[PDB]
Amino acid sequence: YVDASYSSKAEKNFDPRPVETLNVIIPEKLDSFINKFAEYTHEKWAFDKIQNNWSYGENVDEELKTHPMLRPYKTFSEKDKEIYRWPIKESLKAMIAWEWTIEKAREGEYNPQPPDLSGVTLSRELQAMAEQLAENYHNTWGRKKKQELEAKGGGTHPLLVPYDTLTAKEKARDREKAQELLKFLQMNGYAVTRLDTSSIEKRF
Amino acid sequence: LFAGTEHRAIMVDSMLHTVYRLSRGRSLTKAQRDVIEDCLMALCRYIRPSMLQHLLRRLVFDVPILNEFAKMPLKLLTNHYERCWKYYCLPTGWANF
Amino acid sequence: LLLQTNLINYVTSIRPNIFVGRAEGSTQYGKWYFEVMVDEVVPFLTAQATHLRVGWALTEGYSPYPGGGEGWGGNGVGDDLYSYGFDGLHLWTGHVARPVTSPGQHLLAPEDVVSCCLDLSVPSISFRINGCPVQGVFEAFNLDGLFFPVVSFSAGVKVRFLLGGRHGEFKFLPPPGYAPCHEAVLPRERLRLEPIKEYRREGPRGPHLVGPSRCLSHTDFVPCPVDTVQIVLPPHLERIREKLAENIHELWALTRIEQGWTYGPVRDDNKRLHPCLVNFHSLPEPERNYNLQMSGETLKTLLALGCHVGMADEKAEDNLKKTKLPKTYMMSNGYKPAPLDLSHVRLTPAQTTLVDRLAENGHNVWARDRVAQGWSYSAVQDIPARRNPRLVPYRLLDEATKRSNRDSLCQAVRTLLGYGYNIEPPDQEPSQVENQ
Amino acid sequence: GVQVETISPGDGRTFPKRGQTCVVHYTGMLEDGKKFDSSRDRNKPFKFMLGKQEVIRGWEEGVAQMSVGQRAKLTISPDYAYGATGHPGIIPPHATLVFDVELLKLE
Amino acid sequence: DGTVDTPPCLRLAHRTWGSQNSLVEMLFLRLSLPVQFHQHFRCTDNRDDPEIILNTTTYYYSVRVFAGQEPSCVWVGWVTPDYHQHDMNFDLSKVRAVTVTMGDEQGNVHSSLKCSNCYMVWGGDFVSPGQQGRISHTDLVIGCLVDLATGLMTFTANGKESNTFFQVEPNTKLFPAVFVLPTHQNVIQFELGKQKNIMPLSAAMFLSERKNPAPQCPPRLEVQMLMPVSWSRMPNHFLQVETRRAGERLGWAVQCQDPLTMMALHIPEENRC
Ligand SMILES: Nc1ncnc2c1ncn2[C@@H]1O[C@H](COP(=O)(O)OP(=O)(O)OP(=O)(O)O)[C@@H](O)[C@H]1O
Ligand SMILES: COc1ccc2c(c1)CN(Cc1ccc(C(=O)O)cc1)CCS2
Repeated sequence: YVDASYSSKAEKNFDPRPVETLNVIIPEKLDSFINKFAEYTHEKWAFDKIQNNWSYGENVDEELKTHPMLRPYKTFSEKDKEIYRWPIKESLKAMIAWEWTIEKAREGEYNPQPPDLSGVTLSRELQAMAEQLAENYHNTWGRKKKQELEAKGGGTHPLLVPYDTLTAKEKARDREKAQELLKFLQMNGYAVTRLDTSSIEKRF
Repeated sequence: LFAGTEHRAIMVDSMLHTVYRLSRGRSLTKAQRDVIEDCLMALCRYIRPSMLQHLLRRLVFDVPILNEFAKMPLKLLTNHYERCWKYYCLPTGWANF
Repeated sequence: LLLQTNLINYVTSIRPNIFVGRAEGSTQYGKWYFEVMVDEVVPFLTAQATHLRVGWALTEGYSPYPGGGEGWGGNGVGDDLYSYGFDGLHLWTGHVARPVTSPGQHLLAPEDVVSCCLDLSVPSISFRINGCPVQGVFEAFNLDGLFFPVVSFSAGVKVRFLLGGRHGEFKFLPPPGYAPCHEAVLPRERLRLEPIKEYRREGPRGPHLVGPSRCLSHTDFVPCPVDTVQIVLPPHLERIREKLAENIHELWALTRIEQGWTYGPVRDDNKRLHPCLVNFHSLPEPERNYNLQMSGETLKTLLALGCHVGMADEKAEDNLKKTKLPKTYMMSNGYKPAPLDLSHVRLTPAQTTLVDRLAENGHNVWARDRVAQGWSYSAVQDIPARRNPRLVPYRLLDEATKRSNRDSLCQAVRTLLGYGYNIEPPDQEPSQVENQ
Repeated sequence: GVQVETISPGDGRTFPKRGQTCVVHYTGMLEDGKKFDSSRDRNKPFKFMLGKQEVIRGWEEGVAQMSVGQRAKLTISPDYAYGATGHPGIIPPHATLVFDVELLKLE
Repeated sequence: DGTVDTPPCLRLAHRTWGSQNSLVEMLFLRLSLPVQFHQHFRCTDNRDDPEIILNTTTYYYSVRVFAGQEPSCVWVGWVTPDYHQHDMNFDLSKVRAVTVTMGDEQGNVHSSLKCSNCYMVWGGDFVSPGQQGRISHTDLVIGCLVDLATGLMTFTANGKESNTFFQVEPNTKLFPAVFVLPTHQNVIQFELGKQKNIMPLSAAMFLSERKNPAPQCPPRLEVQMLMPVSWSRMPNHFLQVETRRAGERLGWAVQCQDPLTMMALHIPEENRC
């Protein structure tokens, strides 16, 4: 037997410790990507609406079962644009806090014409970091979820488990989110760097 | 009677977690604790191996601690893998399981 | 409403073991021809008219079982959509008889010769009876299988297959471009007449039950060499790649010296003259570069197959013995070619399996290259017609030639081991083809 | 309404005339492909004399066009056979009859 | 059963869909009774007209692909009684086809007939390339029209006439058939209804209902599935065939002399014995 995920945190109820990055200063030398991709993820949500077969609307309503405030950039208020960037801000903080320096090898630069997909493959070393980042998505998600739950002291959320323990079907939420960020870094050429074990050596 | 409860796997899994969580309970007498442990042992003997996956996931987090509460899970895991070894080892798996 | 009963005759089909088909990149020829001559037919041996049809059938689907079937039983050629028959008066397909016009129409009679033409390019099937064309053709049919000649008959018939060559001289000249069916026999099989998907046969002590028969597919004649697009060889492998071509040429020249080849300005097999039969360095470089493309793939296929190879030893390359041809066994030039001496070299059993895979790939690379040039398989070699007996996938090749390619690849591997380069046999990945 | 399509050639010289007994072996099917009569099953050739209206009128012209030893396929329109009345229990009304007839000899 | 607004139907449902051990594979279904084309073809509100409906030779039936079942995995049409293609990767390219072409002494094609055992349309041809939402709110109702007096077959997507059509020879038997790969609990539904001035299938399958425009689903009409393997009886005796190489110039000779006869039981509607 060879485990597909041949890696471990080697750490240690269950208390998911997040990653401390607010204390350390966030480098802003790559702000051309920080702000652009922060609104690009929400720009991809506009493409998700046309796939939902229900378009975007201006008025707030619960009947369209979609985002009610999604507006074309001509009449799109920046109040929501200036608050949707926060998850991306900490996402870039998270991947840079784990001693992973990012270098811009290249030097350049209502519909998101460039399509960001997740069905393509990627190298093992770089994808391992994305899965580690996806783990940080879950523990931070688990941390805030358990803070509300810990007020009772009895019972626990069914997904309050370590990231390696949960199966793939419940992993695709954080898996695709981390991969999608890595895919955006892939076609542009962002180099982030901190093993080579054959299948025979991975057998039990 | 829990042999063919695949259609109600969600409720059965919740039952297994609750009885297991009861076993790891403070303010329980020794006589009461073994009754809970005996119920958990009996349930895992007839429940299909596929429906024990979530319970095993919880045991993975707890058993390696090897504290005083780990005695019952060790016996539970020993009986589970001895009974269902074909389910994990043989490429064709256990018959009709 | 009520079930109907009637007495019917049993009908059996007989085919040669000749299978042709069309596929993208296939090595098979496209146009085929054969004849069937009728010697004796009893028009009414029983209350039902005697069955006799001639035509082509498809391997994947034509399985006439004795007894019942479509319509009123007695299913033969043209009683389904996998066969296309001709009984002298009608063209049979899909269990439907369509009258056809020929000079002097009559049901198949003694001394009649039926000519069947199969042109897979259109595709089209045409017939001729006693030399006159039959004004009716099957066309635009399926090609997902192999086509074989077939005759369906009841009791009271006596026909002869004319397949050309030594297996029945043709009474009429085949139309231009068509090849006799005897040229389509595979190297590993001998031409014979057999039933079709029989589940029973006679035996010494009694009837023998027979299971399903393994059948080839039209894709089995398409060579599938491993991908070599990733052209990245290590620099130590790149330099030794050209030197490998030098050694294999001498080994190829040496084997020709055993066959009697000598030095000569002209390169002919029958004349046994070879310019390379002097020395590897005296061999012209452009002629040496002829197999340099192949020599480059030989090392590349090692990387392609997954083998781990590197310059483990450099001192081994520097010092090594050189085997030379005996002075008694000299060519016209009289010099002694010096291929690398690798008697001390030994190969692990896993490495021997690698040589077999290397030999299979090398044949397939050569095969698909010839197909792109227009070459096709034929039992009889015809250089002007670009027909070659070895224009077949390696698995279908006969063992005599299969061993010959295996020995040549072994020397090439021995040359690499002679240089001391490490060769790691890949961890073989099993697969199940599921042909049927 | 008789169409005579040859299956196997005969002598091509001798033809049946009026008042001459014809010995034939036949197999009759409905034009959809359902057999209803055949002298082969009874293993006895069928004998009839032309001009006496012993058989259906379709056979009168069809056999007259055949030669001795010839095997032919006769397609008879309903008018030249039983027609609207038909043959009760054998041939449906307005049925076209197809016959495979071999003229064995004349006597 | 047929209600006031719906015709009688034969609905297929997947018993174990979604659950473990569920079997998902290509399913080949057909109705138990065929429709037979006429022996000879003719030369060259929303209420049926009584004179038109009693003289028409066009018959109709439709298949409802329920929402959730992918139209791309549904094929609707007809099969001849000699269809035995149990392909797990079926598509319209696997359908057996052959063209028989007749001509005079010098070319001059005067007859080109087309033969097949499966006349179907693909459900994937009746879906617009919308951005997504391919599982539609509306079920796909593919209708099939056959004119027994002309041999012409036409199809309708959602009431819109499709471009595909087929032509068949007289006396052809066609079974209403659907080939589907299940993707939902509700898969398909044979709708044995009728259109305006068009008779239902029950009018063509049964002699006693030729002039009855009311749709019917008699008990004999049922859904049949294609079974890959069946039991068959081995004959007690087999033809003795002698094969030998008569010589270099004579070739290979086939010979069979001893007669063999069996008593065949023929099933009329299935055209097999
Ligand atoms: N580069 C190559 N050229 C020709 N044959 C090759 C080559 N590499 C391998 N082979 C093998 O050689 C056999 C066919 O060789 P071929 O018939 O061309 O030989 P030949 O007639 O002696 O050569 P030539 O055509 O150059 O006179 C096949 O088994 C094929 O796999
Ligand atoms: C595996 O590789 C092979 C296998 C078989 C043959 C050749 C190369 C050689 N090719 C032509 C050739 C002959 C001699 C030379 C030379 O001596 O330089 C180069 C090419 C076809 C003849 S059989």
